[PDB]
Amino acid sequence: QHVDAESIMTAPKGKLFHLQFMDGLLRPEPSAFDPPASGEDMRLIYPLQP
Amino acid sequence: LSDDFKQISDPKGYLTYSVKYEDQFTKKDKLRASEADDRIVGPTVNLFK
Repeated sequence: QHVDAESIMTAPKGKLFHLQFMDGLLRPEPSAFDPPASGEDMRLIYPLQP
Repeated sequence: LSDDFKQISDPKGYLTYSVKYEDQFTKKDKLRASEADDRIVGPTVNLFK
């Protein structure tokens, strides 16, 4: 997906966009040796309620 | 008279380093350092990937 903030910010007062979180818990722990990578990956929109 | 000695430029030793890479990492990207120093460091680093 990737709700582009263009719009999450300014789109009709109705529109029901389907943003989508990740569920990292079954994520693989990078091989104890291999060299690092270098872009932190973030998210700029968090749900405001549980 | 006694021709016993043969001229050479870059001599080899009766010993050397032999490494074995754990091809799992390494990248094969043959690390690229500077140019001036690529030559001095040059091989040691390529060998010690």
